[PDB]
Amino acid sequence: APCEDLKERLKKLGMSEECRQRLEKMCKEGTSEDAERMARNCES
Repeated sequence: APCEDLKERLKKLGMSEECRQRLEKMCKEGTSEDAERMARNCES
Protein backbone atom coordinates (compact mmCIF):
# COMPACT_ATOMS: atom_id res chain seq x y z
CA ALA A 1 0.00 0.00 0.00
CA PRO A 2 1.43 3.49 -1.11
CA CYS A 3 1.77 5.33 2.25
CA GLU A 4 -1.21 3.89 4.22
CA ASP A 5 0.79 2.46 7.19
CA LEU A 6 2.85 5.71 7.52
CA LYS A 7 -0.03 8.23 7.06
CA GLU A 8 -2.41 6.30 9.39
CA ARG A 9 0.39 6.43 12.05
CA LEU A 10 0.48 10.28 11.62
CA LYS A 11 -3.20 10.05 12.67
CA LYS A 12 -2.76 7.28 15.34
CA LEU A 13 0.26 8.97 17.06
CA GLY A 14 -1.79 12.21 17.04
CA MET A 15 0.81 14.79 15.92
CA SER A 16 0.01 18.35 14.71
CA GLU A 17 -2.40 18.80 11.73
CA GLU A 18 0.44 20.65 9.93
CA CYS A 19 2.78 17.74 10.90
CA ARG A 20 0.58 15.16 9.06
CA GLN A 21 0.06 17.51 6.05
CA ARG A 22 3.89 17.87 5.74
CA LEU A 23 4.72 14.16 6.10
CA GLU A 24 2.06 12.42 3.93
CA LYS A 25 2.86 15.02 1.19
CA MET A 26 6.60 14.10 1.30
CA CYS A 27 5.67 10.38 1.49
CA LYS A 28 3.79 10.59 -1.88
CA GLU A 29 6.46 12.33 -4.04
CA GLY A 30 9.58 11.40 -2.01
CA THR A 31 10.90 8.34 -0.13
CA SER A 32 8.50 7.03 2.58
CA GLU A 33 11.45 6.05 4.88
CA ASP A 34 12.57 9.75 4.99
CA ALA A 35 8.95 10.98 5.57
CA GLU A 36 8.38 8.72 8.64
CA ARG A 37 11.92 9.68 9.83
CA MET A 38 10.69 13.34 9.80
CA ALA A 39 7.59 12.06 11.75
CA ARG A 40 10.01 10.76 14.43
CA ASN A 41 11.76 14.20 14.33
CA CYS A 42 8.30 15.89 14.43
CA GLU A 43 7.10 14.23 17.68
CA SER A 44 8.76 10.83 18.46
